[PDB]
Amino acid sequence: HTLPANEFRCLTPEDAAGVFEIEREAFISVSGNCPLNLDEVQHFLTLCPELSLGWFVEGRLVAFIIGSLWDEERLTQESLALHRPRGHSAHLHALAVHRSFRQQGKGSVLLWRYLHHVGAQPAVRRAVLMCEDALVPFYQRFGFHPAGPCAIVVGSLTFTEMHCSL
Ligand SMILES: CC(C)(COP(=O)(O)OP(=O)(O)OC[C@H]1O[C@@H](n2cnc3c(N)ncnc32)[C@H](O)[C@@H]1OP(=O)(O)O)[C@@H](O)C(=O)NCCC(=O)NCCSCC(=O)NCCc1c[nH]c2ccc(Br)cc12
Ligand SMILES: [Mg+2]
Repeated sequence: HTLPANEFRCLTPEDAAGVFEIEREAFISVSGNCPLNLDEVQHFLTLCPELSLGWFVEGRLVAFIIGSLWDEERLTQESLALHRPRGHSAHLHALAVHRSFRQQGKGSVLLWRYLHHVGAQPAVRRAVLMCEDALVPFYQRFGFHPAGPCAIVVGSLTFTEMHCSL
């Protein structure tokens, strides 16, 4: 009978459109490319929805994290489009907050909830992601440790790999 003020839940393929719209402004508008295109988000939201998390305000998505499992120490080009069911690493492919809602704890809150949520599942022993040099200190506030240049290639941008033990 009503839209909740704030709702945190795992995503489903139907949320595919919403997340892509957020990415268009968060990533594409800034680099001409984005972590996951509509098909790649549907993919992960189909095989591993439990590895995703979204914040909805009044029925609209305002923040999300899309992940999958990985089974290797470091991230590689192929990990970009894979889900290793037997992996013990939660690979965060994308983390973004809607333009009109940034700078007010949302990202930090979603990330901590995500960490505990995924860390609830005993199989998952670690969380990994790629990030721009300027966000390294941000992720360190969460227990992540810089782990050198990430091997993954994307246009001309450079990334530092971050590893967090759960
Ligand atoms: C970074 C987030 C998620 C944080 O959300 P917020 O709700 O604003 O965070 P808050 O909890 O309010 O706190 C924000 C803190 O982070 C800092 N911060 C936020 N944005 C930035 C920025 N652009 N530069 C430096 N610091 C920043 C900020 O200063 C603040 O600290 P403060 O308290 O001292 O002011 C938000 O700004 C956002 O959605 N930005 C746009 C998307 C983004 O940058 N996502 C994260 C990237 S790392 C994780 C990730 O998804 N990596 C994939 C890599 C990748 C793959 N393919 C690609 C193609 C293109 C591009 Br480009 C990138 C890729
Ligand atoms: Mg060039």
